[PDB]
Amino acid sequence: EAEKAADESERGMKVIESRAQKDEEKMEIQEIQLKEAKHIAEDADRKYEEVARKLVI
Amino acid sequence: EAEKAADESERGMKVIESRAQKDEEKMEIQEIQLKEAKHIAEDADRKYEEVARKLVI
Amino acid sequence: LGTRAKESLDLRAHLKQVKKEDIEKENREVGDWRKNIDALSGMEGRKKKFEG
Amino acid sequence: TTALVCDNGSGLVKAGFAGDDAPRAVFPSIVGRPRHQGVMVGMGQKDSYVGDEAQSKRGILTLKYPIEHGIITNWDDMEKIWHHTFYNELRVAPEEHPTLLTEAPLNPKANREKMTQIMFETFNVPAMYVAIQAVLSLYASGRTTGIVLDSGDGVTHNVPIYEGYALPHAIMRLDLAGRDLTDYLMKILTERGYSFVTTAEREIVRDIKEKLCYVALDFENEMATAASSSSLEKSYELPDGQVITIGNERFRCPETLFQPSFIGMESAGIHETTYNSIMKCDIDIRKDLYANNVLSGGTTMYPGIADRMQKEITALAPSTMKIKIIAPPERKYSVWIGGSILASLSTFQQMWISKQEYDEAGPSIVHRKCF
Amino acid sequence: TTALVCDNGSGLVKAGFAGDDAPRAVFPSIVGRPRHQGVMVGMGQKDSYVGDEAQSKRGILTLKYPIEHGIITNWDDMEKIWHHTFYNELRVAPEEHPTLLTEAPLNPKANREKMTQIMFETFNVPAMYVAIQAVLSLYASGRTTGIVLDSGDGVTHNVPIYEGYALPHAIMRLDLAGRDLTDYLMKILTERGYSFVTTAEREIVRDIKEKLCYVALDFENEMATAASSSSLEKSYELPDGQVITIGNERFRCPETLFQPSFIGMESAGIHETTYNSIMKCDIDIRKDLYANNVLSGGTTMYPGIADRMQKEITALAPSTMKIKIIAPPERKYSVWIGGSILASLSTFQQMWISKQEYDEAGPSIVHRKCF
Ligand SMILES: Nc1ncnc2c1ncn2[C@@H]1O[C@H](COP(=O)(O)OP(=O)(O)O)[C@@H](O)[C@H]1O
Ligand SMILES: Nc1ncnc2c1ncn2[C@@H]1O[C@H](COP(=O)(O)OP(=O)(O)O)[C@@H](O)[C@H]1O
Ligand SMILES: [Mg+2]
Ligand SMILES: [Mg+2]
Repeated sequence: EAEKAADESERGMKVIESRAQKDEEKMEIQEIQLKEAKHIAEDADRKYEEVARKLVI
Repeated sequence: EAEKAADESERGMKVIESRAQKDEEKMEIQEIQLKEAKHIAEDADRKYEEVARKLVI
Repeated sequence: LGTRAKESLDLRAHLKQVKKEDIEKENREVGDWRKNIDALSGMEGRKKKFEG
Repeated sequence: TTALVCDNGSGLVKAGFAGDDAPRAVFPSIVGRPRHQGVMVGMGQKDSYVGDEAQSKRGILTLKYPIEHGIITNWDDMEKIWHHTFYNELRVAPEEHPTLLTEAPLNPKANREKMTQIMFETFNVPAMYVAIQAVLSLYASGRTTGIVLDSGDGVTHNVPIYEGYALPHAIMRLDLAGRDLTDYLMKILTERGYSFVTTAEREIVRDIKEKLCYVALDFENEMATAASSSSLEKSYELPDGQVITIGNERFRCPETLFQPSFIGMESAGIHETTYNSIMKCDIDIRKDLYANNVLSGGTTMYPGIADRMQKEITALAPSTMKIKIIAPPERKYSVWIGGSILASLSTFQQMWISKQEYDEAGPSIVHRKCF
Repeated sequence: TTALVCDNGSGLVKAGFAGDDAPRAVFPSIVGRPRHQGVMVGMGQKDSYVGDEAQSKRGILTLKYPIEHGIITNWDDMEKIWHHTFYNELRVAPEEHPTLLTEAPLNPKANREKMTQIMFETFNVPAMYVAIQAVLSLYASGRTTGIVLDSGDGVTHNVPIYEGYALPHAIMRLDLAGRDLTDYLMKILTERGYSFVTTAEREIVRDIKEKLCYVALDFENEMATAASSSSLEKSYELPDGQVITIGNERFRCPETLFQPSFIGMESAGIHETTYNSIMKCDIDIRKDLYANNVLSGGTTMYPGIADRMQKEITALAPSTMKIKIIAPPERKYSVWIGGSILASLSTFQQMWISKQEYDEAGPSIVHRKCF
């Protein structure tokens, strides 16, 4: 019984290992995506200030 | 001996699950931030098109 | 964003504390008792009385 | 001093001192009087073997559980079980220890009042408190939200909780549980020739169910596969030899959980009463309940249930929500671990029903502020 | 020191130090007590979540706005909101900062007097001043004339001003505003099957209104188009899935502004109360008011309102006058920007109601010379 339980416990441990690795991958991908998002946001902000200036004039 | 082996496998499992859950939380945070970024993009575009119309008129 | 994240972090911190630190209250129950052997030493009786 | 976290349950009594990881003594809750005559004189034959002693002499006893469906139907036997639990399995006199019983939701009041009256008059404890069996299972997971499905052996109940605020109008209690699955397995085994009738052989059928049965991911495909190949037939050795071979009875016994029409019950399975319990909640906490579905109780230990239930709920739920099913490996003792955690809290130390309070208001104190 | 430019509003409290461009902290003004029982012990559950915290736990709260129509109906909750605003969103003790509240025109006196009494006794500010919400919105536009239509969330009022001399006999205050539009949208959504009833789901309907609704340039043509094609049906995802599709409810919700007969109100729309407010003015300043019509307030942010209103007024007004509608992109915070500008002026520095003055004349000082 103990040896079978050891096999299953290692099974579960390895499954959680793999899932955590996949999650880290998705985390870094979303991280680079978020940086790109921030840059797009700043660009839009600058464009907005510019067009406001033009309209006032 | 077998009991000790099972215990150690359990320790590994618990620590690794803590790791995986933290990564998942990180992923959810990145998801919401990406959502906000796309929201920014859309509102920027809308306002810019509006000001384009006003400029031309 | 940091405020919302820290809210959930602090909320789960106390739950983790209660779940985990309280385990240290006792963990020796895994330890089994003696379960000693006889080694052919407890053969010191005849078929005289059996009810008691 | 330390508190006694008892947990009556129905099928296994789990007890132990507050602050540990696992219950100290776990033993079936059966009291069996002998039924034959008895010819040896002076053998020291008792009149009732309780607990784990009656699972070894079960060949000449008539075991009878004192708790049918959460409720207690035979108070003398339950008192005997409690006396055994306190004095022989823990060996601590109750005069010097608070107790924390557990009770299923939506149970009759008289049961709870009689329980507190017994604990205060017969065993004479200093203070006792009764807690709902699902909140503890939520404690043990370390969460504070989530909808917990506690499929015990007596009764399956499904209590949703958000941010610590329980929703009393969304509790869905269903009386299908492990015992009905044992009876249904004992009833479908007769299709191969094996007849178990005696109340002692119900224990053998229970062992078969525990060791062999599993929940199928897809029912029709398994029914088709088991009817063509023979890769499923697992054999099992009775307590006297004559091995038996279980075919498609393996996944048909626990399938009753998701189709209670098998045992003639009208209601919907445990896969749809959870979704109904969620939909009764408010529209803004449904995402959190979807993401934090918790399993507990013994009967949720079938191999492959955490996937079947997730598949079913994902079929029912809207496609955008994420469905996650928390199935900790320590499922069986989840309620007791949560009970230990709750009894070990400092904030909880003033919620006990002190004896002087009971003396002033009678047994009806339990329904009052001290819940 | 610096002045605190608070702006109570009704629906969003906007605050920040004087001299900046945007309010520092903007958060809904709702105070919601929990309504369920609560079973987790030691979770740290408070008795009232205010501000933006109660927009995240709104699933188990009963949110209730403390300001109905400009006037304040629940003084304890308003005091709680102010305390939160000062201490947690700005973290500046009020003992060292002047305050500049804002108040709608034609409001009950007792409301204003109680406001000043609270600010001087409970929070103990050095000096506070109350200003009409439309003059500030005229400050922010950098004008000195013009008729400003400040359609907030509580009440829509229309104050004409010329050369700095306000015309007190031409203020037309109408009680239709964003909240009534939210209720009407929630009432017409039921024509497709979606029922929102709980006070928490009013927030969801408000989000639908903000993100989807728009004001039609011509009402009958839009009603005819939406009834034949399907180019208008925009979908939206609820907080739990189950997307909904809004058809001609999109431009029917904000149309109530120009036809208050939809919600049973007798009065004329915001397109005709402006013309009436102009016609009450003298005959020689009507051209300037026609040319400098100013929009402000949150509810005037609907896409396409600055054209519908101009078309309507051009229909009503004489053909020779030029009708121009000033709609700055920073409409929502226009009142607060104007408040910051006014508080930053040197000429205004001696108009504050100093505390010693209040001690000598009581709360009725606000109606006196220090207006
Ligand atoms: N490993 C297992 N596999 C399948 N079923 C089990 C297993 N262990 C226990 N059970 C079922 O669960 C029941 C015990 O449930 P339990 O959680 O002890 O009930 P209670 O809530 O009364 O304590 C047993 O009767 C048995 O039928
Ligand atoms: N972008 C938007 N589009 C349409 N309506 C909006 C928008 N933003 C806010 N509103 C409406 O305006 C209200 C906020 O008005 P606000 O100017 O904050 O009122 P107050 O004068 O009390 O501050 C909200 O209740 C909402 O109904
Ligand atoms: Mg149980
Ligand atoms: Mg306003």
